Amino acid sequence: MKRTFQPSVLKRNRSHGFRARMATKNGRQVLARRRAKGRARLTVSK
Amino acid sequence: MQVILLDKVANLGSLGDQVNVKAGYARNFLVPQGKAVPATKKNIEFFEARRAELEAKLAEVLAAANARAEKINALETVTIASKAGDEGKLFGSIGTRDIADAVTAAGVEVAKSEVRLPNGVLRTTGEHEVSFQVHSEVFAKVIVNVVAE
Amino acid sequence: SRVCQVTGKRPVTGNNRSHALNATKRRFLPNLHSHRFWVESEKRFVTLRVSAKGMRVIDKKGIDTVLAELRARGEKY
Amino acid sequence: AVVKCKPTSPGRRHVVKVVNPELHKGKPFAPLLEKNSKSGGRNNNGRITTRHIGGGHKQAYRIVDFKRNKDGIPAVVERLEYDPNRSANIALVLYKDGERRYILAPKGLKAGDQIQSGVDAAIKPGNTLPMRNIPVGSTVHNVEMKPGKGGQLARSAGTYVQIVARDGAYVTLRLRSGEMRKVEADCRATLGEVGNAEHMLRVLGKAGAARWRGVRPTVRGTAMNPVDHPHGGGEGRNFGKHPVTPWGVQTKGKKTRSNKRTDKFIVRRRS
RNA sequence: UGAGCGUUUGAUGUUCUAACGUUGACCCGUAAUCCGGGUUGCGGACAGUGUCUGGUGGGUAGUUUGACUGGGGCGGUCU
RNA sequence: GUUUAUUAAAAACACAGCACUGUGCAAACACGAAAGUGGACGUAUACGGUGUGACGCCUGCCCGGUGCCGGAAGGUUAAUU
RNA sequence: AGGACCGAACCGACUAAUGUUGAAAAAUUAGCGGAUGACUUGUGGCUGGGGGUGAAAGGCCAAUCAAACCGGGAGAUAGCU
Ligand SMILES: [K+]
Ligand SMILES: [K+]
Ligand SMILES: [K+]
Ligand SMILES: [K+]
Ligand SMILES: [K+]
Ligand SMILES: [K+]
Ligand SMILES: [Mg+2]
Ligand SMILES: [Mg+2]
Ligand SMILES: [Mg+2]
Ligand SMILES: [Mg+2]
Ligand SMILES: [Mg+2]
Ligand SMILES: [Mg+2]
Ligand SMILES: [Mg+2]
Ligand SMILES: [Mg+2]
Ligand SMILES: [Mg+2]
Ligand SMILES: [Mg+2]
Ligand SMILES: [Mg+2]
Ligand SMILES: [Mg+2]
Ligand SMILES: [Mg+2]
Ligand SMILES: [Mg+2]
Ligand SMILES: [Mg+2]
Ligand SMILES: [Mg+2]
Ligand SMILES: [Mg+2]
Ligand SMILES: [Mg+2]
Ligand SMILES: [Mg+2]
Ligand SMILES: [Mg+2]
Ligand SMILES: [Mg+2]
Ligand SMILES: [Mg+2]
Ligand SMILES: [Mg+2]
Ligand SMILES: [Mg+2]
Ligand SMILES: [Mg+2]
Ligand SMILES: [Mg+2]
Ligand SMILES: [Mg+2]
Ligand SMILES: [Mg+2]
Repeated sequence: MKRTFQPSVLKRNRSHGFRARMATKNGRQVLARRRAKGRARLTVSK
Repeated sequence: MQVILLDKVANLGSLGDQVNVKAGYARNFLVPQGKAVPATKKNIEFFEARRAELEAKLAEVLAAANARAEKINALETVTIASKAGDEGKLFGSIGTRDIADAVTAAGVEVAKSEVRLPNGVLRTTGEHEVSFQVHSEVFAKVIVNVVAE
Repeated sequence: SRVCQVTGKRPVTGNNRSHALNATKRRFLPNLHSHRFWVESEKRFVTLRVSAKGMRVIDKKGIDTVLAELRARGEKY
Repeated sequence: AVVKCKPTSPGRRHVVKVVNPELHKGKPFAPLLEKNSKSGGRNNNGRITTRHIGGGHKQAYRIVDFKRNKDGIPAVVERLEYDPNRSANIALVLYKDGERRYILAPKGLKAGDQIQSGVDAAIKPGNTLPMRNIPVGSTVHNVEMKPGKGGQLARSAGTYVQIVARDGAYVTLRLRSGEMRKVEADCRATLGEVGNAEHMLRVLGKAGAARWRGVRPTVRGTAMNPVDHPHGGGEGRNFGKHPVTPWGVQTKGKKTRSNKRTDKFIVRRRS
């Protein structure tokens, strides 16, 4: 059947991408937590 | 609160009076016009510095109001035309603006706030009496005729 | 915001205490009103959002000294 | 005009349509048209703030002259037109200087008729005059509430107010609600009653007609659970509560007006 | 129209404008159905808001709703 | 027509129709500390809430209780003083 | 003309059998309902958790819903095992 993950790259970047993270204070804290953890991939952006 | 009257204000006092007044009356009327000053000691001495010559400006303002009132009573008759139908019932009205513009057209200028129309806003044609005041103590009358357009 | 422009009164926080002493969080807001003040010096009306206490100190100190205090604090109007 | 459809299908059995053959079958006047999009009953927070609104046919907005402020210039009614934004029909009129406008169409107005606005226009239907110049007892519509603000009262199809008194600067109006309200005499009104008075007599006939009109279904609160509505719950059909809105205010008689600022203008409330 | 002592404080009812309101009209910033300023009309010390206060208030929240018992409930009992 | 995605599709929900009630427009009402927005660029032949549920014939008696509406002369009654 | 009839695509899911460490964490096969509409579908967008949305089943809200998920208070507390 229709499973839950229906991929669209444009929706992925508009939902979880880098500029969507920088557009808010909470996404900037998300980026700060991932940088402090030392994530090799900060966002879903390629 | 305590204020000093710079002019005769109705039933409060003359030029210079240590008068106790309501705070809204001081804040919204008496101080934003040239009628009263708050009674701090600097303002009391600042008033008392020129209180002897403060009567001269009030006297020349009263004399100018008397001269304007004589002018108005020398004029005594103003004519305005408006669109009226059968009989005299004006379709519109001849109001303050129209009356003030009519006296500026007829003679020397008068302002918008000087007219004291007792009956209404002149909805009917004919002969009407329009009162004028330039000071609180002076009063003048104008015969006003409204005719068809 | 709900800030008096003269005294700087802000909404503060306290407790609504019941008869059984149950405390719930509440705010104490200032008695704020927008008001036009006539300045005799510059022939103008300045609109200030003032508390009633701020209007009392405006009547006590004059509008010029108060406006100088706002200008020193950098408060615009 | 009032036409009962023959029962060739169960959704068509009860349909009562109104037909107006004088309405313009062609396209509306394009310079007076404007896009208006649907809201779904949703505000700028995206929340449903008015239930049972959504879908329906997309509609263009017709800019209707509610002010009627072109004084002293006569207009001839070019055509009568359907307006999907309102229960009334509109009239495309053409003035003498050549500008076209849309007005609300009164009952006694047809194409080729002449209308005028202003303080010196004749007392015939379609003419808009300040209510100082309208005689007392007349039947008017498109009534201004403030002078110059344009028509607010009696704009729905078949509606009218009565100028029942004139005293000083205010006239007294009997509205379609049955209440008497003071409106100042410089306010303008259009003589006659609004047309299309058979609009009440239409029967939609089926659920689909209301869905075309953009009304979503209303669920009774007694059919819900107690978490969704105060009326919810019960094994079988149970009520046992005083009837309320979904937010708990009584909905069977409890008055909700609280204005105090406009209370001086109501001389008598409705009955 | 009441109270002390013409005066001063109220209670009401009108009238006014000057606070305040305007989701009236017009002008300007300005290419702008936001906003602000100005002019003008309407309303007007009312409405509205702050603090205090009486009512209302499962709309919402935190909770309580005993034990014994030839299982529990119901009944009975509790010194 | 709709519904318990994944044990229930129905007599349940909805429905056109009906009735009650609210609402004069800065409407009631709703989201929102607020600004505002939806209602609606609609104006009582309109909009919301409630119940009933095409249509046909109909819908009787009770206002004691609980609610709602109106009255306010008395009794009682808060801050204030 | 029609929320009109029969019937494919398309949408759905009434019955039965199989499958139940499945081919599949809900399907297959044989029949079944709607099939110009209150239809269906693509691509975008909006509504956020005592909140949304709900033709109302406490349905759905990422295989999780009488209060999602993730992190934190946190080694909550546990007269219990
Ligand atoms: K129920
Ligand atoms: K409660
Ligand atoms: K079925
Ligand atoms: K009873
Ligand atoms: K009763
Ligand atoms: K929750
Ligand atoms: Mg509804
Ligand atoms: Mg229509
Ligand atoms: Mg209904
Ligand atoms: Mg229903
Ligand atoms: Mg149920
Ligand atoms: Mg409940
Ligand atoms: Mg039962
Ligand atoms: Mg019972
Ligand atoms: Mg509870
Ligand atoms: Mg606890
Ligand atoms: Mg026990
Ligand atoms: Mg069916
Ligand atoms: Mg199921
Ligand atoms: Mg099933
Ligand atoms: Mg609005
Ligand atoms: Mg039923
Ligand atoms: Mg009965
Ligand atoms: Mg009562
Ligand atoms: Mg069909
Ligand atoms: Mg078929
Ligand atoms: Mg497909
Ligand atoms: Mg099959
Ligand atoms: Mg069939
Ligand atoms: Mg249940
Ligand atoms: Mg799920
Ligand atoms: Mg919980
Ligand atoms: Mg802890
Ligand atoms: Mg533990």
